[PDB]
Amino acid sequence: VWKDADTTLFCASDAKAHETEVHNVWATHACVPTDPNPQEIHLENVTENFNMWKNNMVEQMQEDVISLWDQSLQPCVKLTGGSVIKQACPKISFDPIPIHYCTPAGYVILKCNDKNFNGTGPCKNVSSVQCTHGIKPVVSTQLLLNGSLAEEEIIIRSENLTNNAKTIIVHLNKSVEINCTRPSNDIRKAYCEINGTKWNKVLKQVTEKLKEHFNNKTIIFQPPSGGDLEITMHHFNCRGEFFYCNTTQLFNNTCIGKGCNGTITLPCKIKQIINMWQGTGQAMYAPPIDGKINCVSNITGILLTRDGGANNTSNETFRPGGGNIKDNWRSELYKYKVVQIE
Amino acid sequence: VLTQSPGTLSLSPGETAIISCRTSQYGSLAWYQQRPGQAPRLVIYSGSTRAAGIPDRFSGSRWGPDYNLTISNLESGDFGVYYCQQYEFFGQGTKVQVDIKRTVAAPSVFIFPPSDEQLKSGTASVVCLLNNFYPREAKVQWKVDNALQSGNSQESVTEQDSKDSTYSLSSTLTLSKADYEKHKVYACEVTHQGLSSPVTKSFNRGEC
Amino acid sequence: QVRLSQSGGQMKKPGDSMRISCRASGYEFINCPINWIRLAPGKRPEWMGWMKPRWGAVSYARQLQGRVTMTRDMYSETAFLELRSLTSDDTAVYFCTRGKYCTARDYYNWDFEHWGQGTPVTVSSASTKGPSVFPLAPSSKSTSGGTAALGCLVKDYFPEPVTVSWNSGALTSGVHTFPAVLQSSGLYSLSSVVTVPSSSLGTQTYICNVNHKPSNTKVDKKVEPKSC
Ligand SMILES: *[C@@H]1O[C@H](CO)[C@@H](O)[C@H](O)[C@H]1NC(C)=O
Ligand SMILES: *[C@@H]1O[C@H](CO)[C@@H](O)[C@H](O)[C@H]1NC(C)=O
Ligand SMILES: *[C@@H]1O[C@H](CO)[C@@H](O)[C@H](O)[C@H]1NC(C)=O
Ligand SMILES: *[C@@H]1O[C@H](CO)[C@@H](O)[C@H](O)[C@H]1NC(C)=O
Ligand SMILES: *[C@@H]1O[C@H](CO)[C@@H](O)[C@H](O)[C@H]1NC(C)=O
Ligand SMILES: *[C@@H]1O[C@H](CO)[C@@H](O)[C@H](O)[C@H]1NC(C)=O
Ligand SMILES: *[C@@H]1O[C@H](CO)[C@@H](O)[C@H](O)[C@H]1NC(C)=O
Ligand SMILES: *[C@@H]1O[C@H](CO)[C@@H](O)[C@H](O)[C@H]1NC(C)=O
Ligand SMILES: *[C@@H]1O[C@H](CO)[C@@H](O)[C@H](O)[C@H]1NC(C)=O
Ligand SMILES: *[C@@H]1O[C@H](CO)[C@@H](O)[C@H](O)[C@H]1NC(C)=O
Repeated sequence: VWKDADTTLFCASDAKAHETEVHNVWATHACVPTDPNPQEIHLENVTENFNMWKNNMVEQMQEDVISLWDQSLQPCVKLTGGSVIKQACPKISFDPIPIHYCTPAGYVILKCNDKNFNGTGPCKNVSSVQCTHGIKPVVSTQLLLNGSLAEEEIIIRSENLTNNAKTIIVHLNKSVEINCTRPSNDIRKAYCEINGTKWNKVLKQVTEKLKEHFNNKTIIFQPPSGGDLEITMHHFNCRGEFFYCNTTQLFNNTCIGKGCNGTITLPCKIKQIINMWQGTGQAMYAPPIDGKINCVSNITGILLTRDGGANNTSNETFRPGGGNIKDNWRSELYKYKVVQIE
Repeated sequence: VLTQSPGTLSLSPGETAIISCRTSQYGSLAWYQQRPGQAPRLVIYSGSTRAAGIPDRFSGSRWGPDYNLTISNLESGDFGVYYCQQYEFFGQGTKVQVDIKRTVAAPSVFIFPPSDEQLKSGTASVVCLLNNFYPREAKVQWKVDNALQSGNSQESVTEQDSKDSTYSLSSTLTLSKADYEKHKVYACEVTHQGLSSPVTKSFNRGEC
Repeated sequence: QVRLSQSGGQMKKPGDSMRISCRASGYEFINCPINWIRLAPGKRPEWMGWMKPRWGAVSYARQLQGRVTMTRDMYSETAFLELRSLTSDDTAVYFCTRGKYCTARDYYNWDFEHWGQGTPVTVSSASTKGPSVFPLAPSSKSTSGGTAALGCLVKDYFPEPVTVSWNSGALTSGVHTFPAVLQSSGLYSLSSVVTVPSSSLGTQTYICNVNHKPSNTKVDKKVEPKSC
């Protein structure tokens, strides 16, 4: 017999000792090697409740990624709370590796394998594992990159859809590549390329799913209402550089209801002055590296907020969200929970 | 989506206020009190949970979609306007105001046709007066050629009289001159506890 | 102890913009959203939107989309509201609010335990318009055994208030001056009535004195029985 509980997990990875890359260096000292022959036990006649929005595994992963970033991406200048910290800021090797989280003795991770599981409630197919799958600690807003896909249908996730303050996670079942590039020879100017055909078909499927949760209302997409650039734009780090891309073209309502069939190119820019997601203030970095800077990623999820208000119209409006990086880990940790044996 | 009732409670200290709110969707419902000239205050949240500082005379209940705030043993500081809330949505409010008890008194009802001076303007106001009645609760309906009227009337009520503890009400039916000259019988119908039957006062346009 | 302090009240003309501030204290400012609620007399409270301090993420109420902007200053822990293209309907008392439950890890936005003290805002034209005063005449026959009702209708004035006396204040008994109502035209109107003995209708003169300070209007009107 077991019961839901929280404990201090440990980390596992395949970090290389010879690697100068940041995530590798961190995991070398913070994590243990992975198990070649993992052990998963499927539980019959066992039904368990899960809640991805109240999963303290998320809290611990958050602490780690913060620690990782603080000990790695040190700014030339750190502006926080009215004081200034001028450190050294050499360029780094930056490429997220998969991270497994595992339970100590006396504890074990229950895993939900319901193909249409939405994040909260009961689960029929429950298995017992020691570690999670390998999760890449990708920090981003608006789009979830390089994550896992939903097995069957597109899954809508929220702690409460009727609460306009709660973030919606859209979990895709087919990934769409986003190809971001800063060419060689304005150095800060960059761009992202997305296949308009694949994307708009996915986006259409997304609105169709959303209809199932919102009484067949008209589903309208809109740009973010306001906030800092990190959230009003698709913010992410590629090869150490901080990218800010404009996603207005990504959510074209015209294309989900001719001619947008082509290559979507998003205007991006590499900023050297950023707001730290760790939750401090501003950070200043060196200008981008020379040569072609390029990251091809899988768009595997979308972060949305839904418009509210004392209206009466039969259309629901959605806007790209994010900013709460804990949600990023929630999207990968949704099917896991820690339990203590007796 | 949130329907609060009644609009007004007229009660004496010591009595109990019963305020209801019907929601079209289940979820955490909260109740707020706004004292005159002061910021709203959280009284109840999650249906029945009392906020800190709120005495147990306040209690929230729920039957199906109907949530009720009951305030027992009304004190001076309890009067004001109350609101139910669910997420960003609020009820219309319930004004709980102090009422001084006296014997029932039927209203004296009067109707005033439009002035000839006003009829030169192009609009016609017909005024019905309900004088010196108790309790406050009263209904006034306008009838033009025996047709019930809706949306072309405004009421106004006095504060309870300091001396005789009665109320007085004024209802105004507003019509265009052309529209007014179309009909003959103008009547307002008053229902009130002091009346054994609804009382109608009326006049026929054109005749004195 | 959690506190929300708002900037002082102001008056505006239609078409203007407005900005108000809400300084927060007594808790970790980035952990919870700040909301803006406006209360107008005789209308439902209206949620305008929320703002999460961490990134300044905002959510505006549909019906205000385009007219409203919510910002924050992290250092001064102060939240800001801006509302553009003001009209009469924007006249209200504006509150900032924060939920009861707010930790570093979780919150519930909507149980508003914490309210700022409120910022009154009035939006109105500088224009004034004096009342039209129409008599509300008694009746036809003098019933020598009862009391009559008479008065005058004080219609289409702006802004508030008007006052009414009878016979230059000499007549007070039985007088009822009703609270004004706001008409669809955006102008105010009220009635003042008095009940008198029917026997005094052909003897006593009854004059309502209407005073409207904004339009600098004082008008006397004699209310007498119709002749037919
Ligand atoms: C649970 O597993 C059974 C056995 O394969 C499968 O038939 C069923 O579809 C699964 N349930 C869900 C919700 O995926
Ligand atoms: C997830 O499933 C649970 C259990 O059926 C349901 O109560 C909840 O509304 C669902 N949430 C979403 C976002 O579909
Ligand atoms: C992207 O998705 C493809 C298939 O959709 C997969 O083969 C590849 O490993 C993914 N890349 C990641 C997860 O970085
Ligand atoms: C993804 O899910 C949608 C329904 O949400 C479905 O129409 C589509 O076929 C799925 N695509 C897959 C499983 O590749
Ligand atoms: C990404 O786009 C660049 C041009 O912007 C192109 O040269 C490159 O081939 C693309 N990469 C992939 C993997 O498609
Ligand atoms: C976009 O993807 C489709 C496959 O879905 C492919 O046939 C098409 O060539 C792509 N467009 C471009 C411009 O590469
Ligand atoms: C994104 O680009 C569109 C393109 O016209 C522009 O109108 C919009 O202001 C941009 N948004 C941001 C946040 O820069
Ligand atoms: C959506 O697609 C249409 C047609 O290709 C285009 O005219 C419009 O500008 C697009 N909207 C954007 C890019 O925001
Ligand atoms: C996603 O993974 C690929 C390698 O699989 C990498 O090249 C790319 O930069 C990653 N994207 C981000 C945003 O880390
Ligand atoms: C959704 O919110 C209601 C109250 O607003 C709460 O009782 C319920 O448990 C919430 N649902 C989930 C799945 O968290």
